[PDB]
Amino acid sequence: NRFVKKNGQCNVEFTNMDMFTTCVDIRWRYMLLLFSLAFLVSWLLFGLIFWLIALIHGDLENPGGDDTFKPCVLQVNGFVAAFLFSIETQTTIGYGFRCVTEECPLAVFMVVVQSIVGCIIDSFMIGAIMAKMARPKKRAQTLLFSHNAVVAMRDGKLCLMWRVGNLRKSHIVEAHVRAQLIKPRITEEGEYIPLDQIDIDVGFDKGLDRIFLVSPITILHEINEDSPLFGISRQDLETDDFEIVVILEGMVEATAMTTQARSSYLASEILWGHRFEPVLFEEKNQYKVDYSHFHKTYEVPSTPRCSAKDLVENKFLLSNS
Amino acid sequence: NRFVKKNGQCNVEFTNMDMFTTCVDIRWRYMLLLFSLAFLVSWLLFGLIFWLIALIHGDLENPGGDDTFKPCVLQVNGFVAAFLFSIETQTTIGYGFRCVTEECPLAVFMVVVQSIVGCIIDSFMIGAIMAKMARPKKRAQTLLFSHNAVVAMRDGKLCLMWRVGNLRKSHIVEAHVRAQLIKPRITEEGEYIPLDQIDIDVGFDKGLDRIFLVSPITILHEINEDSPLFGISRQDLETDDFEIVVILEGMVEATAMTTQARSSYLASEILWGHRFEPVLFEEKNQYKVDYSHFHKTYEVPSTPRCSAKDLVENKFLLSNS
Amino acid sequence: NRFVKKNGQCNVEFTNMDMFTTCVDIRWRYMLLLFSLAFLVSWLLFGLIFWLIALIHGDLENPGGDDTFKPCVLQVNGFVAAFLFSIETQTTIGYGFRCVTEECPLAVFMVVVQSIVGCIIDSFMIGAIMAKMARPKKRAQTLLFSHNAVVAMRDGKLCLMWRVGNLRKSHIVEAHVRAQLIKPRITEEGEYIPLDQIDIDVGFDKGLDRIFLVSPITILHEINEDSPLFGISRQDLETDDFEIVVILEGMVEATAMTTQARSSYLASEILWGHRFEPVLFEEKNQYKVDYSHFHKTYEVPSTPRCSAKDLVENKFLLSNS
Amino acid sequence: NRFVKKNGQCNVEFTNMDMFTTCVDIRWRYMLLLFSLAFLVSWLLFGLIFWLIALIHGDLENPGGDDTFKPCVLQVNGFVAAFLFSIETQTTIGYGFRCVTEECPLAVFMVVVQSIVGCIIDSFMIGAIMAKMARPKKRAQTLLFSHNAVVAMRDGKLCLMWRVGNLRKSHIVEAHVRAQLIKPRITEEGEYIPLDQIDIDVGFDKGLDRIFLVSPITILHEINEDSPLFGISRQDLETDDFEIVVILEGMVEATAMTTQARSSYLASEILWGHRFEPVLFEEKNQYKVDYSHFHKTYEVPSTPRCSAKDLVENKFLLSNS
Ligand SMILES: [K+]
Ligand SMILES: [K+]
Ligand SMILES: [K+]
Ligand SMILES: [K+]
Ligand SMILES: [K+]
Repeated sequence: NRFVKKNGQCNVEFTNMDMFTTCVDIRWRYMLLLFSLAFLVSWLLFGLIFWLIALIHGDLENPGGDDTFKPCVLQVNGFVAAFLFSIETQTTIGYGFRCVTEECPLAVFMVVVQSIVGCIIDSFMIGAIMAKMARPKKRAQTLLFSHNAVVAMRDGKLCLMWRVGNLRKSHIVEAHVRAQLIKPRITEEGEYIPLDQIDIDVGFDKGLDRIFLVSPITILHEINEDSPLFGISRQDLETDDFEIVVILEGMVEATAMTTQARSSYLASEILWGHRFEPVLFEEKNQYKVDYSHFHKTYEVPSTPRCSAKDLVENKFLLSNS
Repeated sequence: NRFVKKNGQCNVEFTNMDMFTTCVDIRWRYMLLLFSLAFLVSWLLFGLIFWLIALIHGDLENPGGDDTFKPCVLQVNGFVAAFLFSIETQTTIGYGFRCVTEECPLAVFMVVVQSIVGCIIDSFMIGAIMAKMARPKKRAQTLLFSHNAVVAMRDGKLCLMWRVGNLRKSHIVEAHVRAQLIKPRITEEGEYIPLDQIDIDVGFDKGLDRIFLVSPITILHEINEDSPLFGISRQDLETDDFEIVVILEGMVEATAMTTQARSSYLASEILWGHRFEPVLFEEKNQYKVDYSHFHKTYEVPSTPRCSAKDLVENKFLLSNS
Repeated sequence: NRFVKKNGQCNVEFTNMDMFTTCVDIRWRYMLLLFSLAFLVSWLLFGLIFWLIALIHGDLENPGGDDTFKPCVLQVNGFVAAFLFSIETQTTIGYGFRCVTEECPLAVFMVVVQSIVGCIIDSFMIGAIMAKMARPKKRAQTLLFSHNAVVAMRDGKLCLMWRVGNLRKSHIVEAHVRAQLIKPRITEEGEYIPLDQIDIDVGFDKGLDRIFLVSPITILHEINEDSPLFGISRQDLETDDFEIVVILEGMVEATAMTTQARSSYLASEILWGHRFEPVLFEEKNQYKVDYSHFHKTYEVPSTPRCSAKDLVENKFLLSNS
Repeated sequence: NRFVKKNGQCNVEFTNMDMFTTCVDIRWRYMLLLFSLAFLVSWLLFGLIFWLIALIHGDLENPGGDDTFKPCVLQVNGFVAAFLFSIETQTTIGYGFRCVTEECPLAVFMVVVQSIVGCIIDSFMIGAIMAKMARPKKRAQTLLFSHNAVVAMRDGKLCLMWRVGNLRKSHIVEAHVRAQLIKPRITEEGEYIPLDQIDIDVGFDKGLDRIFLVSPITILHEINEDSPLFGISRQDLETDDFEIVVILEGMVEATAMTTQARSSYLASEILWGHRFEPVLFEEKNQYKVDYSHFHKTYEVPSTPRCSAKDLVENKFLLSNS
């Protein structure tokens, strides 16, 4: 049956799966004690200003008032009272017991200022709880690489192969693969390149490195005359000091951000003479992906143990002589 | 007249169209009962703390006060009264009947704490109603694929064709197409590739797969020596077990996100010997797109019923012998 | 001197320049009357509920209370009073004159519900004033195309040319150009392609279509054997029914979004035998771009009036015979 | 050991490192005095409306009320009192001393209007402190270019080289390089191209310009027959008027935005006959990058002082004659 329904839907089911720009991530909760501190500080500073005004205006001795004396802010009889009035103005609770009167222009202007400072102070709380909220970093790896690489024979050509799989049902827009052999080398003119990176060809010049990754796929690398692996047999493999790196970039629909899945294979991790265990089976009227066979291989004794470079050289005599 | 005005505007009119990172989409409205619950819980817990303080401080028996006794919070005569005071502090309504006094440092600090917890609690409500708001998933498909593929003859070459159309007036930035024949196959060395994906060439090596999709366009695939369709005649078509997948990626101006429109054609869905009904007509001084002829085809009996592989082989004798 | 300082800075100065997913752009201000209406409605509905409770509980006749009778909400003596209490609870002003008492569990729960509905109602106001704010559509065109195309002779090759310029000092990341001749044509097998789009080659196979657009640049299109313009002389130009479209895609640093600048040239708009007036002059120790010469051309009478197809055919005899 | 752990983690340690759309960036803090002004203005205008109502309704002479006279808003005895009531309604503090009564439908409707205007006014404060917060411009350069370019001999080919390094541990998704020689030139038909940009080949046609930039990398440019540097010897270098520009675009994981790192090299800045000092050393069981040797070169006297064009011409005689 269908692999892709007439509307894009993919017919597969997965199974058996296991300045202050640094403020955005200013911390985990050191930001919450930072804000709760921003409050306390402005609440105290203003509680102090109002207490100073109540001190000098002579209110502390006639907090309620007379027909002759009107306080700046009613009921500010001390600092705990001044502190509370301050809090009540900013939080905008304003219980009302402590209340500004129209007596001191200073107190009025102080209430006007604490209202703006207060509105600004928490318009930022929503801006920080916005950065540190709408922008994490531990995006769970949705892409998966086989544990080992395999060199076997496909369609008469000797290739290095490795698997890639989408752990999610979500797609990867404009996805492509890359590989490269990393080993230290000395140039002709005698020069030391510590860790030289050499491209491993997986299809770039024909666009074949562009993949449509629904169910897991096996990535191929034909080992030919132009390969940094051309002259490597199975024995050479259990001795060499090289490492192959594998990348899979693309646009991940889920995290909706351009991704770069990576992984590696040391010569000691690539299994020669093997093949991957299928993972896609058709359960009739729908396909399934037994994600348990993902890293599973299996011997193929009919696989040449010599290098691709020699495999070809020999072919000539048995065609020539 | 003009197809593209001197300022980009396109001269066409369309007609007849039919951790908690999972919190972002934590639900539909199970989040609203989640918040309305976050409230109720903090309102009750604090109402309890204040009621405990009013219990131990001996206020429940003298809620208003004397010249000798001052409660921690005036008018907390019970738990419903304690509950209300709690609510009033956080919501910041503070009617004022229930009011903190400057007596118990504990009660003062409790009001200071409930104000911060409260401000934090709803700074997050705006952060969640922000994720689940500024990031959906049912983005309406703006791209459209013809219902069937067609194999006919254009400019002396035999090609597989299919249509694509932009359902919106909005453009698709950097848009390109891809196709690929999906069928199971056994390799030379005898190996089972369940669902092998084989690229169908639509112009990648010349950049011709890059499209400027205003009015619908017909995508062509010349069936040549290098095609996975090279040896398929019309009869073979009513028997084969293959499926062709079609992708159209690009940057959609509307959803302003990289898209991947898909679709499929089973051998049984591609109409041999046909051609698409035009959809673009010039109503003089402006072009129109009768989107009703989108999936409409029409027979072309002068179309070869043999495969492209044979069509070419024959050409030699009638040129040779 | 330097065109690009050692740190990226570019040494040029410009002168003489002239479901409800549709809710995001739900309107201009029909959204503000939408919210101010959302308020009024919930304020009235609740004012009604509280007035109903005050009606049935018998408060309307004893709004203040006795030592024997306690209202649900003090001072609700009518509907205007009930309306106000409702408003005061949601806005969270709570002047205090109208105040909930701990008498009716219904009234308490009604205040609890109006507080949550109210907090939700305006957490959305910030979410809508967020969509319709952080996502417009009239992004001012920052890219500019010359008014006319020009066909002249450069380095011995006959080319079609047109200008492109960045109206801003900001750069265009990964910018590339494209052109294509749009004209209706009938295929060999006699088929009508209304508006056929034919790629005009500007350097894709060598990557030369990739541009680093600081000061304006002249885009070239060598008219060769492979051009849809190969057989067009100056006379043919004052008769043909073709139109050339020009695109310039890339990532615009300013609008930080993938862009697609467009434009067009009808045969009647491309000036044969011309050349663009320079726009870049070095005012010593800094470069300037007189953006007034942008669309200015100038005759070059030594320019062949015949087509590129003929220009080449002739070259043979005067090299041959 | 490993350069890339089996899960993507990279085994390297760095050391020794030194309309109103313009409102988004409407300013630094001229926006805060803009808002604090938006407040003051609406607070004053409404304080005026309420004072006008209290004037005409005759309240200023009976602010508290009688059993015969009920004010529109209790306690508005002047403009400072009217001003305060206004502030208290919008901020939603509502101390309660100044309170609306159900007498004047006008005053009620005025409180209803100031509540909506007020809620709108600061829903925007969160929208502006959102633009100017979640979108800066001084993104710290994370990419680094060597101070000088070097022309030396690698693997028998004469190349122009320069270094690039990631100043962060974070990766660069889909990263590629570009270079181009910028010099003024006069065309064959005699035409003045002020500052002509000529591509310097760094591997585009094989995809070798695509880099996986972990530890710093040396970018190569083989100077061959096709190079705009083919005919330049060391002497010519201390005379020429050319400048080479270098770009490194890619997707930077940190700023999560498409980047374009730039830099330049005047003929006088490219050191002939040199080589870069290594920067990658293996401290056993982990690699290190001594970022202090980044711009450090060193003479290689065995380096040809003649141009690549001549170096090749000579090779013929000593192979020929
Ligand atoms: K309040
Ligand atoms: K109050
Ligand atoms: K190519
Ligand atoms: K309030
Ligand atoms: K209040």
